[PDB]
Amino acid sequence: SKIDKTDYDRLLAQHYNSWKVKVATGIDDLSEDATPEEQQRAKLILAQDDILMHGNHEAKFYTLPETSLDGFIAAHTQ
Amino acid sequence: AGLATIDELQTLMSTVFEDDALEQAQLVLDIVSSWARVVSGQMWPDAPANVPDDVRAVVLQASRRELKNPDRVISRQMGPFNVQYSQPPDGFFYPAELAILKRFKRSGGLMTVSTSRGEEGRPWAGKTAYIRYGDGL
Amino acid sequence: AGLATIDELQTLMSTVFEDDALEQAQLVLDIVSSWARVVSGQMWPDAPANVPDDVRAVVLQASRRELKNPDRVISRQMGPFNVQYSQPPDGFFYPAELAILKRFKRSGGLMTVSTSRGEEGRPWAGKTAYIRYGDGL
Amino acid sequence: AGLATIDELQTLMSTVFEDDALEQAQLVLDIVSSWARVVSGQMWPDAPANVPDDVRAVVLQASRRELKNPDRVISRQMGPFNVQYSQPPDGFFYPAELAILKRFKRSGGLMTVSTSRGEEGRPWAGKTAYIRYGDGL
Amino acid sequence: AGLATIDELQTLMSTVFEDDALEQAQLVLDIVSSWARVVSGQMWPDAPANVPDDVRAVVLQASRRELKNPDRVISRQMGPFNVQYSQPPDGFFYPAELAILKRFKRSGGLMTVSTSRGEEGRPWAGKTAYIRYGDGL
Amino acid sequence: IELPDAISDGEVRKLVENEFWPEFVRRREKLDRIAQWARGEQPDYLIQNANREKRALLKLAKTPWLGLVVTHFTQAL
Repeated sequence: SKIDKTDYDRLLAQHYNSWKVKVATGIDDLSEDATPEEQQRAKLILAQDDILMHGNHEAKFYTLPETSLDGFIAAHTQ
Repeated sequence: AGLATIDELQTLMSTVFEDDALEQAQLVLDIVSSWARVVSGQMWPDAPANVPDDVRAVVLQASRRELKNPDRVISRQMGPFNVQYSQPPDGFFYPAELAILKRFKRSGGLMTVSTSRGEEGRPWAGKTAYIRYGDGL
Repeated sequence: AGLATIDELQTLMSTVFEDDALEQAQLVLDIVSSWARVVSGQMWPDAPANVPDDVRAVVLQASRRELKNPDRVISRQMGPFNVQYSQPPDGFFYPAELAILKRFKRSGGLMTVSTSRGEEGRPWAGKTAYIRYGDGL
Repeated sequence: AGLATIDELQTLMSTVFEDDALEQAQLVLDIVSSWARVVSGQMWPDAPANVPDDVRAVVLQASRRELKNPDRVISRQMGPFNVQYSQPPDGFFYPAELAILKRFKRSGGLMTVSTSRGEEGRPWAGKTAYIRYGDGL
Repeated sequence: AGLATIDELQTLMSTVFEDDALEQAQLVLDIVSSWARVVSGQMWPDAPANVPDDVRAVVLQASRRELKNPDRVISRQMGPFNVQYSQPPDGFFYPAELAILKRFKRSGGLMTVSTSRGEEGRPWAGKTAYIRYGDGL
Repeated sequence: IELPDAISDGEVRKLVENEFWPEFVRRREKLDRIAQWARGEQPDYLIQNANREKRALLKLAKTPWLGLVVTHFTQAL
């Protein structure tokens, strides 16, 4: 049961927070004609060539570090 | 539009609107109701039916602010009499009023946008090449 | 609505409300009660029955502040007489009043939102494939 | 162009425009409508037909500011009478008004540009060298 | 040059230009049109033909500012009458006007310059040494 | 498709054109596709048809791997 609990904890860490979450602050909200969860296929193009830019000097782009995902493997091995 | 009526605004201002002042007050109230509707994000189809007390309060206060001074003056004096108002907010909806209005927004307001790498995706290249070798079940 | 009544407000202001002043005071008190209700998050079905002394104090003080000056004037003088007020708070309640009002909120106010990765989840793909090989117990 | 008409502006200002004042007000409204259109990014072919209440409020407010003072005066006094205005915005719209004007923009406004390394690309160097060795199917 | 004409400027200023005032206004408008052209980067061959409403608004506003005060006076008074303008723009335009003018620039304005290491390059040292050993096809 | 007991001595083409040729083509298209897959050009689940540079890079990355495995298996028999 402890082994399965450790595996479940590792899966929870990997499935929910395992990538650097890109967030933005300072930009406006309620855009796209006050989106009532309509037309969810925004399809905002984001690739290596694409460069994000906004018309506001107060806009800040932050990143959220993810779990290192190293202690779980050692715990499961133990 | 028209979240609030004109009688309660008249009682709040302790005055009665007439001639073009009534029309001006109605236009101001409709404008402020539109601002509150776009800020909150809801529609309120039946305007003076549900219209929670929070949005009524916000629109009444904003209309009173607009009527008191439309040019957003700081200090105004006429000889011996002087009066100096506080700092006007960016447009209407003082930050507390903006926070109250944004209550109706879904979740905590941290809405996200689904980005993409300029790809459509065809999840069938490899599955339709299988040839039926059974009984057709 | 109407957390507070009009008699104690009259005693606090040491004046009596009449004509449209009573209606204006009642409207202001109802607005302040609605704001306190939405800030605290509770409902208070029987308004002037439980109505703890903290919210009564908050609404009475806010109503007095609004009655004294609705335009949030900083300095007002007429001839020889002059008077200057402090900085008006954002919204209706001072930060101490807002902190007192937010007491009734559950826990310490650090409420969370349950996020998801756009997945529904089917915890049965692998369990229903088992064929009963026993006595049916 | 001309998102807003002249009658509602007259009601808002509680005055009537006549002679060159009417023409000046119409020109100012056209300028403000053009600025709002270019800020939002939309076209609004039928100008006074759809014209949501948000852009009507924006254009009416900006026209009122432009008519009240075209020189962006901070403080103006003539003898005993004195009046001081707030800080004028950079454009015809305050920063709060700009965000709601930018609401109609697609997505959250974080539009991107597709860069390149100065290369055209020829994804056929190696495929056309194959010689048909089958039945031509 | 001359993106804008003189009639709409006269209507905006509610005055008629005559004698050297008309010539001064025309010269100022030509200067402003040249500055807007150089800021935007376009040419506008037929000046009063396409001339989008944005640049017309910008040039009319700049002409009005220049005519109102060419010395960039902050506060000016004569006797009882006093007036105090806001902070004048740096060259002619506020940052919002400059941002609107720079709309016509290609891409987002992040143009680049192709640097080099002081080298010409000869991509043929090794290819022309091959001697034709075939049929000349 | 159906299995005919008779050999259709005088009407073999009639049976072929309506029972064998459609099935033969249906199998042939899949066999040709898998043969093309074997000799490089792996199935591209994601392909960008709007950018020429991206398409060229994707085509340049089509490393043949299954063909190598097939050649290795068939050269030891």
